[PDB]
Amino acid sequence: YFDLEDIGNTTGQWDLYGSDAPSPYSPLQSKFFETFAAPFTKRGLLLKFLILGGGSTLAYFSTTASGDILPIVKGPQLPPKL
Amino acid sequence: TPPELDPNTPSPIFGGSTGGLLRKAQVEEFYVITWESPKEQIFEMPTGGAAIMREGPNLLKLARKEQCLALGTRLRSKYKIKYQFYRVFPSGEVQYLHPKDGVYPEKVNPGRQGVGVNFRSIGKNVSPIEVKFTGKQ
Amino acid sequence: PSLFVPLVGLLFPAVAMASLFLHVEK
Amino acid sequence: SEKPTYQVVQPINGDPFIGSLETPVTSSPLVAWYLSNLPGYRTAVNPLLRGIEVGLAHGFFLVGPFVKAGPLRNTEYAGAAGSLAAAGLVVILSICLTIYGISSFNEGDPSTAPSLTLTGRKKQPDQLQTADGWAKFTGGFFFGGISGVIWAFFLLYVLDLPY
Amino acid sequence: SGLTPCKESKQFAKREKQSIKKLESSLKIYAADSAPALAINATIEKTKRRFDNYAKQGLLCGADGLPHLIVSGDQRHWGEFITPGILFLYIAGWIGWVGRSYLIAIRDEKKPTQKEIIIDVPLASRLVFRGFSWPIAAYRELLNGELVAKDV
Amino acid sequence: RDLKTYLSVAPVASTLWFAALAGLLIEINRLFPDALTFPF
Amino acid sequence: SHSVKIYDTCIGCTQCVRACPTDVLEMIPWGGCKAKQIASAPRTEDCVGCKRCESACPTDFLSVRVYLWHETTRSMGLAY
Amino acid sequence: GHFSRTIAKGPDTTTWIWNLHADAHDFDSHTSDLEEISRKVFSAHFGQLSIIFLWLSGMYFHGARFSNYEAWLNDPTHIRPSAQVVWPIVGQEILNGDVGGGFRGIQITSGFFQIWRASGITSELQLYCTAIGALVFAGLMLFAGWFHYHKAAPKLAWFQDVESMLNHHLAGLLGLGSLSWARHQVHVSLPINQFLNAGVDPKEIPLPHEFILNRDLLAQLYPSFAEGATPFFTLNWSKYADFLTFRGGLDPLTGGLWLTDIAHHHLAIAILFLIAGHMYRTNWGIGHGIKDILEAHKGPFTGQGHKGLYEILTTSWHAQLSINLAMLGSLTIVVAQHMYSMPPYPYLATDYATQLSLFTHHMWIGGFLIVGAAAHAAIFMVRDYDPTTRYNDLLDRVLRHRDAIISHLNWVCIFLGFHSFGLYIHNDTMSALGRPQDMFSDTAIQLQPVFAQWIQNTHALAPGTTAPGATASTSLTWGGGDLVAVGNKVALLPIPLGTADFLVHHIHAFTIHVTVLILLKGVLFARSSRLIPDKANLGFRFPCDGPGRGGTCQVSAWDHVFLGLFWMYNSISVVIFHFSWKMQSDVWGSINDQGVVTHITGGNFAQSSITINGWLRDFLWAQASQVIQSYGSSLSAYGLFFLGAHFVWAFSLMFLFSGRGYWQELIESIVWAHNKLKVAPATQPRALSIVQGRAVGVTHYLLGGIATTWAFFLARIIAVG
Ligand code: CLA
Ligand code: CLA
Ligand code: CLA
Ligand SMILES: CCCCCCCCCCCCCCCC(=O)OC[C@H](COP(=O)(O)OC[C@@H](O)CO)OC(=O)CCCCCCCCCCCCCCC
Ligand SMILES: CC1=C(/C=C/C(C)=C/C=C/C(C)=C\C=C\C=C(C)\C=C\C=C(C)\C=C\C2=C(C)CCCC2(C)C)C(C)(C)CCC1
Ligand code: SF4
Ligand code: SF4
Ligand code: SF4
Repeated sequence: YFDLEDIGNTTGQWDLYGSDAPSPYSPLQSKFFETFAAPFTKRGLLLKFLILGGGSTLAYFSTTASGDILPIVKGPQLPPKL
Repeated sequence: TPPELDPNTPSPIFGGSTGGLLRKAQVEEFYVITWESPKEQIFEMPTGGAAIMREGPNLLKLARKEQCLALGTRLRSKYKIKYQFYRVFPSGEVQYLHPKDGVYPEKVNPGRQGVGVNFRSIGKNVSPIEVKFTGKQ
Repeated sequence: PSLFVPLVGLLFPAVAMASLFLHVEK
Repeated sequence: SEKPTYQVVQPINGDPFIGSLETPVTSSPLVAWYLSNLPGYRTAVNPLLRGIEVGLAHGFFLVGPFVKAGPLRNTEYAGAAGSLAAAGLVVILSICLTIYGISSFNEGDPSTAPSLTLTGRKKQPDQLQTADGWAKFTGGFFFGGISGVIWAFFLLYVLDLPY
Repeated sequence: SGLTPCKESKQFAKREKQSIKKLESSLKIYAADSAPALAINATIEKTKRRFDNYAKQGLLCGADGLPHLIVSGDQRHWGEFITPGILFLYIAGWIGWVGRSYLIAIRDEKKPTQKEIIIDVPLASRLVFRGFSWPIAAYRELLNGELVAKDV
Repeated sequence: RDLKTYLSVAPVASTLWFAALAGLLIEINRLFPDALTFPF
Repeated sequence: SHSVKIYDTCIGCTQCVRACPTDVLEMIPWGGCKAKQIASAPRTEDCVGCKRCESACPTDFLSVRVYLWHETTRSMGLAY
Repeated sequence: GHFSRTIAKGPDTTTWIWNLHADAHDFDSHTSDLEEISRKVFSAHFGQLSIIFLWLSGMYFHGARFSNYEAWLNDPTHIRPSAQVVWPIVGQEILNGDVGGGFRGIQITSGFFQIWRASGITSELQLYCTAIGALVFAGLMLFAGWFHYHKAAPKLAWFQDVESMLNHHLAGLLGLGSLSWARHQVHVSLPINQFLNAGVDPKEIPLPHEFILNRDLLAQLYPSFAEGATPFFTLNWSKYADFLTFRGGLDPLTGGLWLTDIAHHHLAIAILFLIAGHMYRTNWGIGHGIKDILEAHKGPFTGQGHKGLYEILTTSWHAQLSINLAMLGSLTIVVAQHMYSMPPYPYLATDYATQLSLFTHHMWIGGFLIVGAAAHAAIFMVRDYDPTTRYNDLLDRVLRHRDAIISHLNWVCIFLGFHSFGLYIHNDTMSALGRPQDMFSDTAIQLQPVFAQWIQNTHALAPGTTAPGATASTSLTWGGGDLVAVGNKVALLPIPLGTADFLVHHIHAFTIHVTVLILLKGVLFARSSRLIPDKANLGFRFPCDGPGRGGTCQVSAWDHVFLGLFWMYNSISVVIFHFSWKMQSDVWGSINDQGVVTHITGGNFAQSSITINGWLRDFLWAQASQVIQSYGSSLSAYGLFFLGAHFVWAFSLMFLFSGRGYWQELIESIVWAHNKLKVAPATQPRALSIVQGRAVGVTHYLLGGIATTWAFFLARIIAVG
């Protein structure tokens, strides 16, 4: 009934489902976020920061009192033939 | 032969399905098929079930090409109906395939060109050979 | 000492899997 | 198309040859209104602002499960520091986001998103996609996630409700 | 052959006694004169008999107390393999020769497959006994026991 | 009456043959059970 | 895409064409056999490689041979 | 192919022989004449009934001449039920074992002994007659099929009158059948068994017919029978309540349901099926047009609905067969779970060997039939689905959003699979690393099935409150503090539900959902798919459509039944395992003088069935010791069949992991060796077809697998129970 070689888009599911909403905005509080979230918006630079943020994992394990790394002590079993 | 071309035609009655086009059509290709019915009949429709054929030009859009032929080969049987389908593309364009020659591929026609015909006969193929090609040229 | 290295043996998969992903989709 | 249809399952946007159908779940004013709103949707708005909303919400949500079902459920020492764990996840989750953003280039033929609403208005573009847009969004998520994480810990690291 | 014959065996002899005691344990709950009674006692005599026979015929019996067969070809123990083996090949050939003789007779004329699923031809004219002398197929070999179509 | 014979000449033949073979073998084993050798 | 070839040992029974669901083959005027036709493979781009054509060939061994080569969406038979 | 002329034609390859049997019962492929088909299957049912009738005759006959049923009757507690005896040939007689009663035979698990005691049967004389009566019936049934195919075959119009058939079957067969049996109970079963429970001895019991003739003997007990006029015609009915009651629970002396209840049950069931029998329209006016009523239901969601169904279910057998198979199988399953929880036979629950094998047998039969529903449902789509002539609309839409249903069901299985099997892999890992606090256990982080525990709680407090007439509970698994102990064995006991019980139920949720997925996907996509738009033209049983499209192997609906067949095995196989361990661990056992109960495995289910290693050790490795140590004993055959099944099973993997292309090429070399020696068969040897190799594969897999547990279970409970 409605196929138009002119517009190939409506013909296909090209249309954004009504879930799209191109409406206004949100409060001015954004002016704050835009200021402090800027260094993480660069990409690639952020890729690196997070990977080198893996330096946290090293720091957290080099220093860790309560993970089972001690026997605590025992007298070991010989044991099948010593 | 001159391709007839398709402009606008009504679609057959159906009501919807989940086997229709999806994204591929938007960005790569989709295939449409046209056939004329002398009666508002009922046909199976691949990728779904039960659709009324309609009487008139009848235009349907599908994907994979094969879906169109399956319908077309069922359309030629059961009902004595002629049909044709094309590949739409995403930016207009008019590629018309099948019948093409205007006479069915199974029926011999006068000026087609062989394309990939080996007059050697099978079993007389060679063995490689590190050179380009496989020997079944 | 040996509590620093098996994690970099796990930072490495994170790094390797990320790099390879970029390589294969290119 | 209202309202003597006396039936539910209208073909998707009137097209019965596109796969999907119209159902209350698909298209109900309540659902539609709901779906239209939210950071993922809400095109024409800054991506960074949206990531923050999404990022902030998720980070906050992640703490609960990690803290409660963590290897130290169950411990003062791990009273909620496991939230750190929730945080780590958003560090990783920001990588996955960042690397995915490299599937969109800077040329960039901005936006792979549809260029039209339903109703085939034929107007406007989306912009979430594209290299610059997606990156802002991640950065927002990272920011939003780390924060949501800290705040949730905050309340818990005080709490009173429910102990 | 570290084995010492089933006669001077203490294990194989012990094994006989062990088996019959267990059988005897069972008849104690049925009361003689009853059915399950003989069946048990009939089983016991067969047990004694087979143990008795094995010692007669030789049979070396290992340390485990069970007879071990010797197939080296040793004349002392031909009955343990060669003589039954000769008997097998005889019947094995006989079957082979009769079966081959059948498919050959069928091939000329008729619908050959008809005879294969249905054989309302029994031994054909009289094909079975032809196997009594299969070994004379050695003389079929010097002529045309094999077809010359593929290789030699 | 030709018909019954043929009927008995299909794979059933196999059952009758194997039943006859089994009967022979079992009866042989009755007269000579626990046979680990051919001693004659 | 897939590589299909036709051989002069053909007898022009046209069954390979009728078997194809994507229309990869067609018949061609020729002087080699009594039918004076021969199969042709012009549209290998639409070939999915299912070998339905081979299972219809009556020639002692196939006159039409499908050699599965490089994969494409069309060859992969994808509708998405 | 006897059935078809071209098919019969001639044999050129061995494939002809395999085809001949494969399509022997495929009646709708031999003719397009619906009447001819219907006539064929109707006669076939007679031939079936004859076989099962003959089957029954042998069960009664063997019970008479080759069983110690009489011996078992006087001492049911420690006499082992045994039918069939083995001839003393090539060492066979060892299978004849001590079963008590001075008799040598194989212990049985069919449960006929418990059935016969309930029926009030006392002598081999009575069993002898019933065997003959069954044979007489078998002669009839066989004759009846010959008469209705060669002499007087019904019209198609006859079979199509479904209304008349419905009315009868759920009234003439069900109603009067229940009523007729209800009479035998209170006149024969109840009186005689009442004596048997008083330790009177069978030969000292009067003959059943003496109870019927003179009321005197039957009236001294159950004195409601005393009145000749009977209070029935007075319609007070309160007086009758002595021979029938709503007591429920379990008799503490016989361990079965009160026959005092089953008689009342059938009395109700009978007329309930007699009333419901008077529903559909026939000839004398009063009744329903099922065609009419079906049409009435329609909906905003369904649009036209059910319209046209009556046409479909009156012209397509496969449609009716699928529905029937789906529920007859489902019925067999609920039968298994009702006979274990509510033991209906005298000395049944006490006989652990019979109960395990009864529950397990019904689970497989029920499981198989349901899988068969998938097949014929798919066969209907390929062969009988025609929208032009018989549109439904219900069927439509379903086909319309079929990519939706499967995609969702796909997700649920992944959710279930993770949230079932994953928990076990969690526990297996936390226990191995030495941290049981971490595991999903009753001692650690517990996941209590509070919903199931709540339903059981209300069933306990049901008698008196929401069930005044009920003196006791429905089943003692819902009892609370009750305990029945027949002999030194425990008949039944309240069954607890813990975290270990939460996991296993979620595994059954899983296995059933996946089995549904595979089967349902094959039915919907039986005709068309994005991959294969014309699959319906390839048929229902075809191997593939070539290596094209990346590979289209097992796209047929047949192959979906093939894949779902293994999964139905995987499914039940773990239900029966759940049953076996739970009953042995927390129910079955011996009760002492003080009242202390010791179970067979000693309550190790709760903390050891939460681990995979726990099933592999505390269940398999432990409970196998019986089967693998059964050599030299009466259970020798089970040990062999245990090994024999393991073989036919690994033998299936040969067919399943390979293809026929290899085998055909191998045969070529073997045919050459034959041609050299004039021994080449005119019927050329061919490999199995692609589809047959799958059929051969799954059969042996199921056989070897099923058979292997059979020997597992039957060796276990007999040596222990
Ligand atoms: C009384 C003797 C008798 C005779 C001489 C015939 C003769 C015939 N019948 Mg009839 N039939 C009979 C009894 C008889 N029938 C009975 C008692 C029934 C009711 C079940 C039928 C139901 C019947 C049907 C539905 C059909 C025939 C047909 C035929 C014709 C073809 C034979 C055939 O089907 O192929 C094969 C011959 C066989 C003997 C097949 C074996 C089937 C038997 C019943 C197997 C027994 C079950 C077995 C024990 C299962 C366990 C196996 C276990 C060991 C593994 C032939 C004229 C067919 C026809 O008319 O052609 C179009 C046909 O459609 N018969
Ligand atoms: C309500 C009962 C019922 C009825 C009346 C039918 C009827 C039919 N079925 Mg169905 N089926 C059923 C239940 C039923 N089925 C169930 C429960 C399943 C799931 C397992 C199936 C799965 C199924 C498939 C896949 C197919 C059918 C097919 C058919 C049709 C013909 C096939 C044939 O002739 O059999 C042929 C009989 C054989 C080939 C014998 C095979 C050997 C058996 C399986 C071995 C059994 C082992 C034994 C029990 C134990 C070992 C013994 C041994 C060691 C001696 C016929 C209409 C076929 C069809 O195309 O429909 C038209 C078809 O392909 N059925
Ligand atoms: C336990 C499972 C099992 C068994 C028994 C076999 C057996 C065999 N394989 Mg196989 N295979 C298997 C699994 C198995 N395979 C698996 C999982 C794979 C990977 C996919 C393969 C891959 C494979 C390949 C590639 C090949 C084989 C071949 C063979 C044959 C080798 C010949 C031989 O040594 O002895 C002869 C036969 C046997 C030892 C077993 C026969 C079974 C019994 C003994 C027959 C007696 C029947 C008895 C009377 C029962 C009657 C039943 C009743 C209902 C009638 C043999 C038949 C080769 C072959 O075909 O060589 C010719 C070969 O090419 N196999
Ligand atoms: C948290 C605990 C509370 C429980 C609520 C959530 C658990 C139950 C799941 C909600 C399902 C909603 C059912 C609506 C009741 C319902 O089914 O409505 C039936 C509705 C009625 O249609 P009509 O009014 O037209 O029906 C009449 C005519 O159509 C037929 O003649 O039909 C449809 O919904 C069509 C679409 C199918 C809907 C598919 C959803 C299927 C859910 C799958 C889950 C099955 C669970 C079974 C478990 C035993
Ligand atoms: C002495 C002895 C020994 C040894 C042995 C040996 C070592 C040998 C050998 C051997 C050999 C190394 C042989 C060979 C060969 C060959 C050939 C080359 C063949 C052939 C054949 C044929 C040709 C056959 C045919 C037929 C017949 C005649 C019958 C039937 C079948 C048919 C028909 C199949 C031991 C010491 C062990 C033991 C003791 C004794
Ligand atoms: S393989 Fe399939 S698509 Fe290719 S030529 Fe053959 S039938 Fe056509
Ligand atoms: S199947 Fe073979 S002979 Fe027939 S048309 Fe095709 S290529 Fe020619
Ligand atoms: S191996 Fe068999 S199933 Fe797989 S593509 Fe080839 S023919 Fe089809």
